[PDB]
This record gives sequence, structure tokens and C-alpha cells, in this order.
Amino acid sequence: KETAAAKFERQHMDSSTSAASSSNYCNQMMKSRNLTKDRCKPVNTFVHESLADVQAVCSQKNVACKNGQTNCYQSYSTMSITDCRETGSSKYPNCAYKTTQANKHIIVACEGNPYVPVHFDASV
Repeated sequence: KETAAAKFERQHMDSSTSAASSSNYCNQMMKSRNLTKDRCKPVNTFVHESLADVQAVCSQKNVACKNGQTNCYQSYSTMSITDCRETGSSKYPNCAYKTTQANKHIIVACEGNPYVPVHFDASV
């Protein structure tokens, strides 16, 4: 039902805010995007750029993926992102996260026709 593209959007896109809304941001967003439903997803990145700008990365710098696949792409520009990292005292179902804002190049894995982001690999 949920496409790979739509799952990427749910897990990783947050164009509404320019930068990590608050110290609370990861706590709210990890829950609301349903990344704390089955377990506390330990780490997750949200990108604060337009969908079109993130989709365009699939046409940008081709780099090896962490898993050894070849279909990863690094943004030529830096992008506004928020890293969410589960605290050492977070216990499901009260998943707690540290919120960190950064401006970094993103690396995404792309697939399909159309060729679109399906996985967030890294920021550098």
C-alpha cells in the first residue's frame, strides 16, 4: 500500500520547518511519523528542503551506498537536516530523542521509474 517513495517521505521529509523546530522536535516527529510504533527507531534524519530538491539528488553525485550497492547519490549543495538519536535512558513506548540541527550534504539511495529517493544513507 505505502510505496517505497512514500515511506522515504514519511520517514525523512519535513519541508515545513527551516531547521529543528525545538529540543522537542525529534520526540514529536519520531512518534507522529510512526517510527516509535513497534520499537524506538534508534536513529533517523529529517530533511528540511523541498521534495523537488531532495528528489533532484537522484541526478547528483553518484557514490557507493553503505551496503555496497551503487545507487546512492550525494547532494551537491548542503541541506538543512535534523538528526534524531535515541537517548540511553529512552524506554519503549516512551521513545526519547536528542534533536540536532545541521547543514550537511545528504546521501540517499534511489530506485524505480521514476527514479526517486527510497532510503536515507548518510549525511556528510
